[PDB]
Amino acid sequence: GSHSMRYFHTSVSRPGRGEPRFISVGYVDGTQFVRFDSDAASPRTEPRAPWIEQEGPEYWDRNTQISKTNTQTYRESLRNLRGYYNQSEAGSHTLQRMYGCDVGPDGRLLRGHDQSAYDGKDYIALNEDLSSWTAADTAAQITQRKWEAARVAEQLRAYLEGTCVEWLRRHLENGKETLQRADPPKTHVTHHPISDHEATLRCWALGFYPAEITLTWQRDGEDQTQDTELVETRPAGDRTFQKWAAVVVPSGEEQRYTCHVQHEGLPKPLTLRWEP
Amino acid sequence: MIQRTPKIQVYSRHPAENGKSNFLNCYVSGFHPSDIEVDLLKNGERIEKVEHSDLSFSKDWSFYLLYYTEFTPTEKDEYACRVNHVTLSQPKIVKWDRDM
Amino acid sequence: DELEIKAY
Repeated sequence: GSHSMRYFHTSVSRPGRGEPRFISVGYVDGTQFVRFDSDAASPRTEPRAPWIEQEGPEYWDRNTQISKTNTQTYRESLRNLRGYYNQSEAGSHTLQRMYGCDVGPDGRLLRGHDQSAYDGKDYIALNEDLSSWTAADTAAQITQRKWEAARVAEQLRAYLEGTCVEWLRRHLENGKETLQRADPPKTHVTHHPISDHEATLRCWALGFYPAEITLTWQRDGEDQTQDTELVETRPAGDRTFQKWAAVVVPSGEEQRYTCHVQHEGLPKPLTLRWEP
Repeated sequence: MIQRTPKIQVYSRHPAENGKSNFLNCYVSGFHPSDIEVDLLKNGERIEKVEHSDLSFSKDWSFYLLYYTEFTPTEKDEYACRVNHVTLSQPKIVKWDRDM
Repeated sequence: DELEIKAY
């Protein structure tokens, strides 16, 4: 169906312990495919998925240079933001950026992204128009002015509409056997008495890709949102994901509860019950 | 600085079968800032050369990492994850429970 | 490819 390429940039200052570390990781959907770490012994853009390995040395060299330049730019930027907030040189700070493109099933651009955060709080974001910015505060307004003066939104728009989607489509083709394969969840319901009055029904989804999934409990055909415990979807380490949903039910009322599962890899949504 | 304390999940890659080699996962997420110490424990002792994923973050800017290592579960062996973060006064231990 | 970003 729909696809994204996203890069996730994290830069972290560490006063008294050298210069800020910069790491960039790149994803197509839920699959990481590259990394760059300024703390590595020899920082290089490195493959993290098998399908990207076929790219020639030109790809790795070009991206490595971009990341090496970005390392210095983020260090310069961390200095600037420290000043924008009148902060001491003693404290550690974090600058994060996420950028990239989304395309539809036809591979056409749905939208682009370029968002930044400072110390875990929204700082500045490129609007969906790819032509204007939203600055969170007067510090970020300084950045906005610099970027407006220097045509940065135009650069982002050109990148997102061009390079980003072109590379995403290329990656999707090279890794089609995995990137364009949805693996359905393997599902089951477990049961454990809590007391004489209650028991937990836990609905499991294992081995699915991508991570997007809907796992719900209904009682008597009505969603049990407030009473359901949903764990965060978690990576298995084999590309796939895991999740469970649990509800506490009165003893003997188990068959009034149904677990519902929606996922892209399923030919049809599932309805499960505890099978004693 | 508003900081965020890590969520922690400890679990296996594959369904647990006693005496069958598997992978023990500790997924830490929802935390900020990004520095964090994560240990995998076998009967209270630190497992050596545990691997981890490359630092990334979620839409809400919070960080996540997966720490993982080979293990062969048994009935007797206890596994756990020990996490330290600036938001924690002491390390938090989460035991592996093959039903979670 | 990645993008070469501008200073904040």
